[PDB]
Amino acid sequence: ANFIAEFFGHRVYPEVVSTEAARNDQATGTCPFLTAAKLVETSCVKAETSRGVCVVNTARYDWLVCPNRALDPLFMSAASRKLFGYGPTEPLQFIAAPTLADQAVRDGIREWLDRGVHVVAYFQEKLGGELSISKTDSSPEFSFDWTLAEVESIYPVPKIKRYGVLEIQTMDFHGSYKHAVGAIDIALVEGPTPAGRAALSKKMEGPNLSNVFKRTFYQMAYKFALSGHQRCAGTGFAIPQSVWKSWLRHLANPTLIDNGDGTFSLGDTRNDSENAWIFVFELDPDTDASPRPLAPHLEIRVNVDTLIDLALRESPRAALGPSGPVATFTDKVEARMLRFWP
Amino acid sequence: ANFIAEFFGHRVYPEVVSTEAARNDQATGTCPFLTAAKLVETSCVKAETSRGVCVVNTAVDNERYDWLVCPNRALDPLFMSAASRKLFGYGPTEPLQFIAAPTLADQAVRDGIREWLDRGVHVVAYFQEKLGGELSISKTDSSPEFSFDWTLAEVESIYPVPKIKRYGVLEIQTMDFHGSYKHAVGAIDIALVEGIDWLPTPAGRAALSKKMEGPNLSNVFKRTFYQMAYKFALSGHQRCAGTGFAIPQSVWKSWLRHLANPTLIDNGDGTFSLGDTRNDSENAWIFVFELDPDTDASPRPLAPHLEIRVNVDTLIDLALRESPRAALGPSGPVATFTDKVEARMLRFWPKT
Ligand SMILES: [Fe+3]
Ligand SMILES: [Fe+3]
Repeated sequence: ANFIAEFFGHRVYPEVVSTEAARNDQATGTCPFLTAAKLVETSCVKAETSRGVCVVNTARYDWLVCPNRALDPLFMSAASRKLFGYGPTEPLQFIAAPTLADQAVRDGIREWLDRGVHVVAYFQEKLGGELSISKTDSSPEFSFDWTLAEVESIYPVPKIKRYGVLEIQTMDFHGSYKHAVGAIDIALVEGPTPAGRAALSKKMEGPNLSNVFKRTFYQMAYKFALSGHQRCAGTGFAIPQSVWKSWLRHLANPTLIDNGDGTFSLGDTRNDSENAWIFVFELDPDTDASPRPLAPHLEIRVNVDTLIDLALRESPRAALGPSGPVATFTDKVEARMLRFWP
Repeated sequence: ANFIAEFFGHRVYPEVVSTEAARNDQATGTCPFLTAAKLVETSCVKAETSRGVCVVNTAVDNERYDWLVCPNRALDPLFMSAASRKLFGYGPTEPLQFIAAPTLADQAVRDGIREWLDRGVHVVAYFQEKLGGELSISKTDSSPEFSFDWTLAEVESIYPVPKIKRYGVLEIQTMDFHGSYKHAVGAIDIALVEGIDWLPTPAGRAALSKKMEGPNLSNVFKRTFYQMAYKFALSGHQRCAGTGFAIPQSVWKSWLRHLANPTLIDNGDGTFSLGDTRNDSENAWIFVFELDPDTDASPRPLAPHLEIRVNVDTLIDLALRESPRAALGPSGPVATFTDKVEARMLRFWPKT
């Protein structure tokens, strides 16, 4: 029970990856997803209390902890193709706000725009910083974890054709990582084993599953509403299979409709004027090469009226069953009063 | 420009309440609402860092607002009574007695219950975190766990066994702060014991109430909406009599923005309703109270000046359809956003 799954982007718990990349990344202390995004060596921006523990596995499900771990080229492209109306093959390139500074990258995109390549610049907390929609007297401010921007020009001045937003869902873990991260620290410095791996696992409590959908729903329901409209191309939510299972509860376990393509959809999409997406990805796919690529397991097109109806109409309908938790709640009360009886 | 508004249930910023109860409660170090709820004297359960600071005042552009921070402050007999009448469908005059869960250990209290019940007095028992502990509805195949800040239980019997007819749910919204209040608490702490004489208002009070950060306005409605929508859907059904949310005027003003500034219907009585609730199946309520009404009562009574019967379908529509429509305005924040992206890119543009 309870173990660190990845250490600096490389597996450790079920399979212990020790490749030419995994050797150096661990020692130098580098989260590769940021380094690949930029063009320069950068560390996992977490505190030394919970350093390279970018992914964690408990009783057997993996969980996403470092939001920077979501920066997977294979996932980015996959998600962006559905947010902006792209086909499977259309040429696609991603930048990152800070890397607009060097001439080499700019020459590349100029050459790319000329031949019709979809150039997308992304903005993220530790990269180019993240961006927010303005407050209004009738609507609130919202921040995006990822802001994807269809670049169309960078020489007269920066100009963007359209924009998408992606939201990355991370998990909390009650206690601290300091014993687990502390134990594997001395092991890594100078000098797989059942005795050694047991120490790196035994230290931390389980997931903080209390808020997995409670904190997310509103901004999701809200940001999904803005998706198909007003130079906003689409809104997506990125979640691991672990979190999707939890989500199915709050959504009264529906049945996804499997479209012609490798696509599923909540409710009827046939004529949907929004562009809302939920991407369920696998943390450990069939392959085991380099850092594990975040493959899209499920690509779900959301119907906002079904998401609201399921979450807030159909779900509490199941809670109001004639044998359900609201009918039997009075019993919990009565039993608790008994505790006080002399 | 941020001050401690209430110290141990007594005002400390706008006007200095120096009544007899104000002098005792603070010096003894007691949160008086827990003391009243129990039948034992009890201190504010908050840590030595953010001690008896139960309410906080901030500037917020202009006008200046009061925020609730100690959830134990909402334990106001007058409020709880006013609120519960609406949840259960009690008339304004019917006798009503409230009894905290831990006080069921006493027999003299239990003998009181038996007496009231035989007279036809409505006996409600409540379950709050520090008091009787919180209560939760259990998660199923198709629904999640929820715990209620206040579980209001309509007692039906007590002698043979505990029996309840139906239950109410009251939820209290508290405001979070950025930094610790320890610098402010510490300064007022030294002043309280090491120096007699209330009088400290200009140099003394302002400094003691300084070193304080503003409110975390980020989670004001977003963190509460689902919780609310879901619990509201349950309100008029299956032995759940009703469910209410208690929020200060300050938070309410903010809640209107998230709801696209809707106009409230005016019922015959002193209630308001959000949307048409004439044939409403649920029993959903929002209770807005003033923290500082024009009164000089030692601890300020939380008098709900607004009691709003909610239409669940209306609540959702406004929060999840109308508000995003505002955001998608002709020149709104969604249209304008593309400019923020472009302006940002310039901050990474090559120079020299
Ligand atoms: Fe990382
Ligand atoms: Fe208090």
